[PDB]
Amino acid sequence: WLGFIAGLIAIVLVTILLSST
Amino acid sequence: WLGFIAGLIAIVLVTILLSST
Amino acid sequence: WLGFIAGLIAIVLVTILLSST
Repeated sequence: WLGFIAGLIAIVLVTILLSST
Repeated sequence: WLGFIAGLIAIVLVTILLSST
Repeated sequence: WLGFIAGLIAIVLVTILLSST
């Protein structure tokens, strides 16, 4: 559960970084 | 429930990331 | 519970910023 929320929210956010560069 | 947390942390994280730029 | 998850995941992401930059 913890890893799911941490990895899910965190992975989507790093994706924001990649999209904006 | 969990999605609720995922959404609030996600919006705050994108804001701190931009603020730290 | 909520603050713990937000703060814990959020602090990890800030680590990504310092780790990348």
